[PDB]
Amino acid sequence: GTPPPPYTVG
Amino acid sequence: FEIPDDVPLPAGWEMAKTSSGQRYFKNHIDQTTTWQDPRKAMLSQM
Repeated sequence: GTPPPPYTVG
Repeated sequence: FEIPDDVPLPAGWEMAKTSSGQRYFKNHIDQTTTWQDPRKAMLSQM
């Protein structure tokens, strides 16, 4: 169980 | 693992691995990374 990553975009 | 290769990725729905291989599908249409899949594990369980 764990939260998703911090997301990104180039 | 019910995410076969029947389909690549939907619009604004990429995916990447984390520190190991937690394939999380990134969402650009909504800007957010999710564990589920936007083309197999979405609002549909019939």
